Amino acid sequence: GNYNYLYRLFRKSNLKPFERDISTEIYQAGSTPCNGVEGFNCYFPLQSYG
Amino acid sequence: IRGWIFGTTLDSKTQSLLIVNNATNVVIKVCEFQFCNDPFLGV
Ligand SMILES: *[C@@H]1O[C@H](CO)[C@@H](O[C@@H]2O[C@H](CO)[C@@H](O)[C@H](O)[C@H]2NC(C)=O)[C@H](O)[C@H]1NC(C)=O
Ligand SMILES: *[C@@H]1O[C@H](CO)[C@@H](O)[C@H](O)[C@H]1NC(C)=O
Repeated sequence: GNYNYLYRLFRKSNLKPFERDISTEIYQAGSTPCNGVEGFNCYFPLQSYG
Repeated sequence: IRGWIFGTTLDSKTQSLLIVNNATNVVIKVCEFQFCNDPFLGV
C-alpha cells in the first residue's frame, strides 16, 4: 500500500477556487477545544490513500 | 518603508507573501517565513 499520497478530510469551510491549504492543524469537530493534540473529537485533517 | 507581509498568522504556520525592496532589488517570496516578534529592517 502506497501511503505517500494524502488528501484533506476535514476543513471548517470550502476552498475558494485555486486555493491551496497545506496546514496540519488539528480539526476541532466537537465543542471541547483541541490544543493541537489528537484525540476525541480532535482530528488530524489529512488522510492517507490506500 | 521597504516591504510588506501578507498572510493570516505571520508565524511560520502558513504561507505568507513577503515583498522587500532593498536599494535596487525587488524581492518577492511566498515562503513560510518565521518572522520576528516585531519585524523591521535595520540600516
Ligand atoms: C482564511 O483564513 C481565515 C482566518 O485567517 C479564515 O477565517 C476563519 O473562518 C472560520 C470559519 O470557517 C472561523 O471559525 C474562524 O474564526 C475564522 N478566523 C478568523 C481569524 O476570524 C477563513 O475562513 C479562511 N478562508 C477559507 C476559504 O478557508
Ligand atoms: C536584497 O535581498 C536579496 C535577498 O533577500 C539579495 O539577494 C539581494 O542581493 C539584496 N540586494 C541588495 C542590493 O543587497
